[PDB]
Formats: sequence, structure tokens, C-alpha cells
Amino acid sequence: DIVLTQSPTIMSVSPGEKVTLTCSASSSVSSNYVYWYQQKPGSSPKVWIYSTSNLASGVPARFSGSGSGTSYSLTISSMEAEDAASYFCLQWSSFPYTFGGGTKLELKRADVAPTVSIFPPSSEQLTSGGASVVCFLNNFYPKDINVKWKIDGSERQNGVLNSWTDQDSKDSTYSMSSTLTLTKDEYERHNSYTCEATHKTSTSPIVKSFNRNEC
Amino acid sequence: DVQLQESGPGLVKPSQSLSLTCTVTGYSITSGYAWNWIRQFPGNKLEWMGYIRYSGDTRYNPSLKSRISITRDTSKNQFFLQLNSVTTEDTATYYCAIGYGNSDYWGQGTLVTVSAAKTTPPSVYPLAPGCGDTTGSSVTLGCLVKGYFPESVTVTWNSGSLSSSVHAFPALLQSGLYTMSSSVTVPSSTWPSQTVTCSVAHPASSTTVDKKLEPK
Repeated sequence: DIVLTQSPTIMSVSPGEKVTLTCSASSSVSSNYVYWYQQKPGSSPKVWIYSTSNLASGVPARFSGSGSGTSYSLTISSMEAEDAASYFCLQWSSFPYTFGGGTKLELKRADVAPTVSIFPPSSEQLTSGGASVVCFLNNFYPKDINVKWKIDGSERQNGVLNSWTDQDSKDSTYSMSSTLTLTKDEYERHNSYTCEATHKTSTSPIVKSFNRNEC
Repeated sequence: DVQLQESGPGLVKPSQSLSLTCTVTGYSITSGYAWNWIRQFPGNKLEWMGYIRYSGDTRYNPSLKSRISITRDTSKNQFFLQLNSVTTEDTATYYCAIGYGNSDYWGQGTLVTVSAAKTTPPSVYPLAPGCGDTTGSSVTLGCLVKGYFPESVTVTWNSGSLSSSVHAFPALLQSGLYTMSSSVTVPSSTWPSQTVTCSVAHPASSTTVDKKLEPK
């Protein structure tokens, strides 16, 4: 029932830099029963460090652990693309066994502007009496980005479903999908739809739009 | 060469009972180790539920007592988890695992949703680009799957063929229903000549939809 507190909760690191994760216990625990796990998206956790400071099998030499008493910590010599993942610490020196919240580590990279695409509803969804306008914003960084929808130049914020991917393992970029769902009813009462994206890679908003007219 | 593999219902209604099965291969439940049941809540919070020792005795997390029961079948070489009176809080990805020292073994994991909401297949819609207005160096198609539940749908472009330049997005739950999408980018010459199809499968309702993206 020992509460394992981890920090930072999330952090961006530039390649080559040194980073040190922490795990604080509400009460002292045996250094022998403090493990560290690494979990990559869509994969299960894997043992990374056992007994506070022993590297597990397959773990690269740059990783290293240490700590004792009520403070334990994991350290990366020089960050790498693949070291981007979640890291949890575990203690099984007292029942019940408890994990820590985890620390996600994102890999900083060079800024990149999103490639935006817009899509009008399809015949099929229309037949169903519904209309969905979809906008994809691909391969960008940083992750912070704002997206506004404009119907006939007027800004609409209700009925917007946003979803992000994870930092890509190939280029460290992100991708977002924004979806606006309206009634076929409301879709025909307007003519222009615009997906307006505001990212750091520019002062002016990246915009894409179409008109029910021209089709 | 150890192999673990969870298996279960996928969707169960509140107050009902949960039964998961972990099949171990390449090693005996009796030879050694402690066999654990671990669950990950949406949000990634991890919880140790309990284990069964190779000796057959058990240990349970004090907050799951009275509802939990870990057992096994040495003849089948597999342990089980039984959680009764499940609430929505018990929704998560359930894993079985063992491990000591510089190693461990986990199962791929199994998602279990605890909801009264009814199973609903998906509506799959093609997402072609606007009429005359897309002819750069690369074109971008898409697929939109919506209205389905429970979670877990499988989407592939051209049955695995197309793998590079695709992005599937995490489903979203809006009013007891899931929406999910995926895009695929290819060079302008490829489409619409070469056929580009979007493959979609929803197990919880045994439905397989195939939608080829045709030009507007």
C-alpha cells in the first residue's frame, strides 16, 4: 500500500542530452525490490531495471539506475529516439505490490509544418442523413497546435472530435485528425467549410477549404 | 521460449462476472515462478491484482478481495482470473505475467470493457479528395469508421499491402459510441488508377467491410 510517486510526468528531451526520472515512495523499501519498466505504445511493459540498479537483458548500456531508502531514480546518459516511451517503477517489498504513475518521454526534434487535407462528406453518410467533414493535419512538431472550423466564415466549435497519434518512431512527428459532424440538414444550409490550422512553423494560419457549390 | 496469452469476453455488463484465461506455453505452471494478473486502466495507471504460485497458493491485492479468484489447470497449463460484480471501473487491458531477475514475460494483453451500452457495428465511409483541386506531388485518401462499439476495430489499407505513409487515429468515445479514422498518402500517379481499398473489421459484431476510395 506504499504509494510510489513519479516525476516528471511528461517531458521533452533533445537527443544526446542527459535525463533523470524519479520515483519517491511514501515509506522506505528494500532496494532489492524496486523494478523499472519501459512501455512502448501498443506493447506491454517490459522489465528494464531490477533491484534498483541492475540492467535487464537487452537493455542498452546508456541506461542506469540507483537510489535507496525512499528515493529511486532512472537515468539516461544521452537520449535517443528509441528511448522515447513510458517508464514506471514498481515496488514489491510490501503487500500489496504498487506501481508509479509513470513518466512519458517525448523526443524533441526540428520544427515542422503540418500538411493539411480536407474532405467533404461522402454520398453514403449523406444518404444516412448525416454529414461529417474531416480534416487531417499530418507530420508536424511541436505537438501544440490549434484547429478552428469555419462554416461560411463563421466559427463553429460544437461537434468537433479531435484525435492525436503518438510521436512517430520514424520521424518523431505527430498527426491529428479533426472531425466535424453535422446533420445533413445543416450541411446543406451552408456552402463553404474551412479547416484553419495555427502552428508555430508560421505566422499565418494554414487553411484548407471547399465549397459545396463547386462539385 | 516462454509464451503467455490472455483471452476473454471483451465486453461485459455491470454487476456481471469476468473470466479471463491465460495460456502459458513452453514452460509449466508448476515448475516455478509466481503467475500474476496485471491490469492497465485507460490513462495507463497500472494495478497488480494477484498471483498464483507454482505451489498453487495465492495472494490478492487487498482491494480486490471477495470479488477475485485466481485458479489454474495444471493439466492444461493455464491459470485464470475471475472477477465478479464488475463495475465500469473494471474496464481496462488485462495482462498475465511472470518474471524474475533480468527478465520477464507478458501476454499481448486483452481489452475488457464494462458497459451496459449495446454492441453496434461500424459505418465505414470513403474519404476522397475535393473535386478538381488536388494534384500536387502526393494525394491523400482516408477512411472514417464511426458509430461502432465496443472498442477494438482493425483497419488495414489494401489488406496489409499499403503500410508506408499511413496514420490510423485513436478512437474517440462520444455518447456511448466510437469514432475512428485513418489516412494514407501516395504519389499523385498511383491513385485513382491503382485501386486503394480500406479494410475494416469489428470482431464484437463480426463485421468485415471493404471500401475502395473512388474519385469524386
